[PDB]
Amino acid sequence: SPNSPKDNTWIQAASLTWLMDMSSLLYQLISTRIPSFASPNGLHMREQTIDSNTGQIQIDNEHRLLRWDRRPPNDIFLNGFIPRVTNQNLSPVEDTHLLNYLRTNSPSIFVSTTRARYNNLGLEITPWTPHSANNNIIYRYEIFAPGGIDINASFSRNPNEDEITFPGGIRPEFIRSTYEYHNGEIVRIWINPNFINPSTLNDVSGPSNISKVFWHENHSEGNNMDSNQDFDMFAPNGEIPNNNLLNNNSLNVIQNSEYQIKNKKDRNIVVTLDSDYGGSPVESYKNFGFENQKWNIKYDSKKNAYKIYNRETPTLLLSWNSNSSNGEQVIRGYTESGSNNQYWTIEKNVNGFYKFRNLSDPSKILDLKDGNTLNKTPLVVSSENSSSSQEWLIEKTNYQTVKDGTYQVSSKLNENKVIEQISTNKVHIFSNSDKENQVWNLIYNPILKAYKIKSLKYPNYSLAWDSNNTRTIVAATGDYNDQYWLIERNEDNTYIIRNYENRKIVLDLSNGSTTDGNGLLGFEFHGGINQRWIIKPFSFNSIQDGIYQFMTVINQDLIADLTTNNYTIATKTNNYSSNQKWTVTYNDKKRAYKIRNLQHAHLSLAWDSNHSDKIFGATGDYDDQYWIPILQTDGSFIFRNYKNPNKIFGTNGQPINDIPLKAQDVTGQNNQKWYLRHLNSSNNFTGYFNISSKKNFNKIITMNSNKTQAVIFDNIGINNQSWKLKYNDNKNAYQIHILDNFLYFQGGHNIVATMRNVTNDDLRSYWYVEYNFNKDGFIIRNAFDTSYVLDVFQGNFANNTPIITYQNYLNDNQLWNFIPSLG
Repeated sequence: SPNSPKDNTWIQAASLTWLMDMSSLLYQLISTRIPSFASPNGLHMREQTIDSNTGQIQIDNEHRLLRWDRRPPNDIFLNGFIPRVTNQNLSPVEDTHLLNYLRTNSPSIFVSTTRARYNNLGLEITPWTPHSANNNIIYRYEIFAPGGIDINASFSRNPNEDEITFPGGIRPEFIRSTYEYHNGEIVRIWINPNFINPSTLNDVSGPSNISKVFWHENHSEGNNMDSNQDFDMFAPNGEIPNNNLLNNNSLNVIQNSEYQIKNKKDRNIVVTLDSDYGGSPVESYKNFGFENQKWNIKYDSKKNAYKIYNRETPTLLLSWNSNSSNGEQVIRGYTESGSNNQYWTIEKNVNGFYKFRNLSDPSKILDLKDGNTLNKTPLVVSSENSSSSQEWLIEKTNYQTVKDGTYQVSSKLNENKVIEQISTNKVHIFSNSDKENQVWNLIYNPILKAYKIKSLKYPNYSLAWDSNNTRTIVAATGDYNDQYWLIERNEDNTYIIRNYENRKIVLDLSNGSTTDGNGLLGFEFHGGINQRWIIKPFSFNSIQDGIYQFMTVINQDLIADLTTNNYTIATKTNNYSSNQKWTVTYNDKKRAYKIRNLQHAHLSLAWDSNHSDKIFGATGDYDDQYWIPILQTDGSFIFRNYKNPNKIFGTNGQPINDIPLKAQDVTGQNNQKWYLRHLNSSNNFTGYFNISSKKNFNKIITMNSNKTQAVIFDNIGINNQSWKLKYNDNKNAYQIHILDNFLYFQGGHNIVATMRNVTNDDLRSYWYVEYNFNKDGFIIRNAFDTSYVLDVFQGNFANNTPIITYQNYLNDNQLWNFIPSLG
């Protein structure tokens, strides 16, 4: 699409992850319902939400966002902000109708946030605040996310000027913290370990003498709530009360928790306790996430300093023995002695790194010997340097990195090469084709802080390391600790999948080879490309149950029709008859859909697998009658057959009237793709509209003075240009009327009348309103004779040119927008 956003960024945060590679289409669907005058420059996307020297999310005042929400952390930190609409079959009528959302708070794919506010000295101001904020339990979420739409910069409708809106919502890793309010007062500051930058968790600020807590799932005090979800972010439900300073910046301490300490000179190396006995040296070692490489940092108020306890051996503290003969400068682990030489002050510098200096001698700074990053080189104490070997990152440990559910796991080398389970015990890399044995159930174990990766087809088997024999990756029974995996998120959004019991061992695509059938290894961690994995949400019930038509992508006027010739299903001109409608129903056991004809319910769309490539209405129940809908980047679907997911139903070559559907190998071409009309849905027009021409947005359907005919005419804001759309649910069509005057069909080639006295069943007064994806506009097609559509006569846009009905060519003078008006 032309003039759309240059890249993904505006929607990279989406909770609806499948949405992220549909930038072009989403922008089109959002735009069609936005009149040129309402957004003269088109919508503005937040700039600079990501860096361009790292790609990382920018965390500063200017991009700090807030969301008021009544839902607690046990929900929000687990799920993120999921929109009210999550349907993969998106419609431009309501689901993506931004202005309706903004004006009505109607259900959509949108989730709103409000900018944090600061004065010209950079101190935080009272933000946009819901009117109910001092009543009962509400939360104030802190967000740093890629993209988002800048509403104020987008629109001129008089309004929260700080509203930033996210299509497809916001994933939980972009939520750093939240304030818990009980009746106006702040009671708690929650911090999310899983935030995208786990080394900025101690930059969270709030009022003094209010406790900060690191959240985990099912936190005992973590779902405090009252007895829709966007109520308190809706512009008319809040405002900016004033420009007061907020009570903040009241710690600047390291919160008591589990951390890793990483050197600035080499971030791959961490502070690690060598052994579990008194006087064991503390060394740098390559990070493999061992317990002895983790420390509990504990603050002392009175001394303004910290003790640092090893996690593997908690009775041992990171110590410098200032009472040694030899006067050693080395660091060791000793038991609690009472001395200040096991206390450290922790100061953050200009660039946001930490220096450790010993409390007993503050001139002594925590450093690596001679500035070496080599494994096992002792941690020492030394005098102040300009050197980066005495600068450290204090990183919050974080384990629950992905939500429980179904995923496809593929290699960074090639994201269409997925981990596939063949037979039961065997796993290998293979090209994706969206099958059950290519989908894995990841379930977190709260005790182990690690994941079981379970076969979807064979739940008894999980991904395991064959540690005692082949050292290969296999699938096996049992529930042993070495069948659990630590899933660590990298900066490039890939993951390391690390064995819980043998932490040197990670999932490794053998020799970095992406040839079909290549094996996986448990191999020593190096972090190279063949050890990095993409973990992508996969859902088998992508679409909702309902009554549907299948429109071909190439010609949306052609739909899948159960014909009377034998039982063959073919593409035919749409009439909205029963045999052209299908009930689509998900099956749990098959993880696939049955597509039963609405006229002939005993017949379901089926492939003649045994015999031929025929698509037809077949009786009974069988594997070849089940289909897996796979969303395409252009909003259409492809339907893989359960029996052979390499087969889909489409047409040979170009779809034309009465050519049979055929089962064929997936090819990605347009003749295999279908747009879904969900007849049964709630994406219907209600209220009053100016019906404007795609050719000229200021030219709109107008009832003439005599009230006899529809004409085209400049939008002059009159009663005769504001049409009520009255939806009839039985007919899937609209009456379009001004008072008792109805848009009324008078025959093909003829001027469209406006008629009084129309009966409820008079199909001449009924119109289908059909979105066309390729031309980006709506067809308005008569219900009495479905061959004819509203058409600006001769494509002449002079004032008073009649509207006629004519065959559909998808000409610009046959395409329409619906702009909300007043009644």
